[PDB]
Amino acid sequence: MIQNFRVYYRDSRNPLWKGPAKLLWKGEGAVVIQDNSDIKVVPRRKAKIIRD
Amino acid sequence: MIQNFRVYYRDSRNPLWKGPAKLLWKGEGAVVIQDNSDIKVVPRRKAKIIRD
Repeated sequence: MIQNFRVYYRDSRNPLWKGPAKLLWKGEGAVVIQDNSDIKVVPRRKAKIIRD
Repeated sequence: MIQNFRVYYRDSRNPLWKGPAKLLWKGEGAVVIQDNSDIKVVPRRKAKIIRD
């Protein structure tokens, strides 16, 4: 369903949103995305997916 | 491709393998699995997926 969607995520002690990570997984209330070489997971509530 | 595969994962300071978490994502060298209610990610090298 997805290919290249720019996902942005917030931070605990950081209000601003994080760069457009690479979409890897999107199911439950958490989303898995890669910022560069490492894969991170952030709650869907604190994340925002977008289309390139 | 997957439905209900029992995934086991090792730990840093723990040699033994962790319970059969729920399979959520499996792509790069990391695998996303849920132990109960929270979702965790462990390197494929330190993980082992299995069929129920």
